[PDB]
Amino acid sequence: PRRVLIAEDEALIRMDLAEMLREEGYEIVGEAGDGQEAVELAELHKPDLVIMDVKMPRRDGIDAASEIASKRIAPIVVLTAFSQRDLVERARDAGAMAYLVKPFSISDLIPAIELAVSRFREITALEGEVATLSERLETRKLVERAKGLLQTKHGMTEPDAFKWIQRAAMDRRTTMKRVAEVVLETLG
Repeated sequence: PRRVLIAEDEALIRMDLAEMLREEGYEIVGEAGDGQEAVELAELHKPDLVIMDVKMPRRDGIDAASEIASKRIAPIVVLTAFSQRDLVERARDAGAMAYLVKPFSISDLIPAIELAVSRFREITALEGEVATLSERLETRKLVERAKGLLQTKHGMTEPDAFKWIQRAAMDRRTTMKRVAEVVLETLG
């Protein structure tokens, strides 16, 4: 991604987030102060990346994030106090998102973007490569299990684990499903 929508009601966090992003080569293409505007802007203008607070006026960050996630249009990072992180973990049934605990610096933000992007690539790949929804729902579960095994048994980060699956499937000229099934067979 390069083009970012930010949604944050606290002016200082918003300004600091914007500056962080600019310094690391992003362009800020939209700024919202509430969840309703965040949804409207994202759906109208299709940014590359959305970063939104979990708590926001009008439409809560989580509800907005779920809606945007459901449309499969962009990776989403949801900013949260440590104690509120479970709100995001619950919401991932809707699609690809990652939380980022506040307060945060760029060294925290960059890995959170990497994670949100990886998850978005996974949902995008599942939507495209798996024919039917009933298959897709179970293929998502399978790929998540295979990722887990690569993380725990081979020490990979979550994004590197999914990248491994995609690169294996591409190079071996097969599917994510088959690669994931073989990971389960081997490491499970």
